[PDB]
Amino acid sequence: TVGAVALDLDGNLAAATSTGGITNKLPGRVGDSPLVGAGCYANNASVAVSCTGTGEVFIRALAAYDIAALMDYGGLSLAEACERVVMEKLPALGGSGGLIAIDHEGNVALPFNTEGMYRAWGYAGDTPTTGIYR
Amino acid sequence: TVGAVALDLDGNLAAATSTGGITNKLPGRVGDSPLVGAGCYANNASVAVSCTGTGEVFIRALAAYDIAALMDYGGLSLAEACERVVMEKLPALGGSGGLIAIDHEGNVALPFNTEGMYRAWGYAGDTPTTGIYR
Amino acid sequence: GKAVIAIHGGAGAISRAQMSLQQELRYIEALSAIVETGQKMLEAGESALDVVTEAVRLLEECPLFNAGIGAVFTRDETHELDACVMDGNTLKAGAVAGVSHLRNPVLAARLVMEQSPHVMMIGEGAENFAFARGMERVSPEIFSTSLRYEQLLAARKEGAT
Amino acid sequence: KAVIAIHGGAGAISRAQMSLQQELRYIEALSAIVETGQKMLEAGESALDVVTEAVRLLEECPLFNAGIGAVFTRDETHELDACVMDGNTLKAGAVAGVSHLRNPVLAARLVMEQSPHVMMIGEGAENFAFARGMERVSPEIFSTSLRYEQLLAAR
Ligand SMILES: [Cl-]
Ligand code: NA
Ligand code: NA
Repeated sequence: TVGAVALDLDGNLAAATSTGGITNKLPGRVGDSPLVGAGCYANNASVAVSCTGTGEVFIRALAAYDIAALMDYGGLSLAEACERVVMEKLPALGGSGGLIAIDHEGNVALPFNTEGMYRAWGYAGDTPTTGIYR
Repeated sequence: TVGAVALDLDGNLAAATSTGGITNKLPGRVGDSPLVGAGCYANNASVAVSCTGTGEVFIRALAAYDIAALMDYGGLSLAEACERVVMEKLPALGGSGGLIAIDHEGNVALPFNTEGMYRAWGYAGDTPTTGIYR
Repeated sequence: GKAVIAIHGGAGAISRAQMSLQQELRYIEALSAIVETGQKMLEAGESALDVVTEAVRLLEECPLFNAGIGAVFTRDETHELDACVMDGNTLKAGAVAGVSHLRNPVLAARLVMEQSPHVMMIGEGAENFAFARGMERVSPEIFSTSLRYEQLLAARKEGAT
Repeated sequence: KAVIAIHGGAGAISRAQMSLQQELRYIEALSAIVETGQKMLEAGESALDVVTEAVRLLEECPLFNAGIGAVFTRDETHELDACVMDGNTLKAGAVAGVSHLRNPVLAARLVMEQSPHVMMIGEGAENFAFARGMERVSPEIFSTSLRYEQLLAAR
């Protein structure tokens, strides 16, 4: 599973997610990656999110949109919303994984509850950071 | 499209949605009906929602889950949430249709912005109400 | 609060002008029988999950409603059926999209939920999973109705106009 | 102001099984793709084109379980899925269960921009793509020895 979120110089947010799914997958299974609000969501009023982990749980908790809803309706910070969803609600359902999120203010979060998440980020005209482990 | 929502004697909420899609549909097209949080959603702590309408807008707006988030995070009543989603947001986005919803307090709502929605509801051991038009 | 059921058979351009009381009464009687089934089940202590499963199974079975038997037709004069079921207790969900050979998509959706580790299955993959679990294979023409075919012929005419 | 984050998946990663030479390969790929994305954003490209290109590169990179280097299903096939969403319009495109398209994210983008639809699945998604001029690829192009060995291990 791979993903990208971006805030551009004009204040627009976008997200994308792509996957081959899981090793030994039952043919016909669909995880969170292609489902709007589960594995992918973007809204200029809130946040761009791409998810990765136990796809069944990201669907049942609508992880991507839940970040957006907590911020939009709840008034939570990007950091509060990410902590709630990734660190509390997903594990409560037996979910593991993480996501990348950029809010309308260009705040960035890359939460995960797993041992690893292949990830990288950087501000435009600035030096990028990569990451594997915590 | 068709759907049911229920609150049982033990305080469980559930929701089901089924469809043949749309007349003259492009083969392979998927509407809100089978997408958790778009055409179908149920959580004992909030609501059971089944939707029907312009599938692309109910996906993009996550109509079913949005009802849940507006109530839980926004503190809206079921009636306020249904008005917001069905009578304001979905029409602004260029969508039409309706939904059926029961909250954890046994309130029931059958909002729609179309001419008709085929519908019925009834409390256990009471007389049912049916309806077609506004 | 009190146990309760709501059902729908779809929102859209339902034109009082066009309809006769006699046509309307077919819809009202179908809706009334189905909701009464669900109320009876709720009154007997049946689960919300089984109530919505059964209400939607009956709406599928009823040719008046665009789900299972009486499904609208694709551009290719085929039927592609979709359905979802969700349990507010466990937040488990089951769903199928683009199935043509399963009589009751809501029962396949429930089967995904109960007899797989998964939430969503599509296409032939969904059909092979349900067959392997012992759900029957049907001919795609079992859903076909004259009223929906005539609606496809009218949409085509409009398109050329 | 402008900013990009990417990921190549969570949960698949264990220090005790990784070599340092594998870690470096991943750091290089992640760093090269986020940089492509940064240059695009500095040059005034849209968030939509930027996330599209970033995910296209992650697809093309055999290190990542998307496009080339996709995991195998139980039937030793590849089934690919992708979504893209524009925060300005709430417009979204998605494909699920595609086998004969090289870049799912570009198919998802074609559904968004060249259909009234959000989501297309299976052969119908592929026929829609081909009709709009997207190339049909043999499904073996995504197959890698590393992923195939992981399938045999899983059995
Ligand atoms: Cl009426
Ligand atoms: Na029917
Ligand atoms: Na790849």
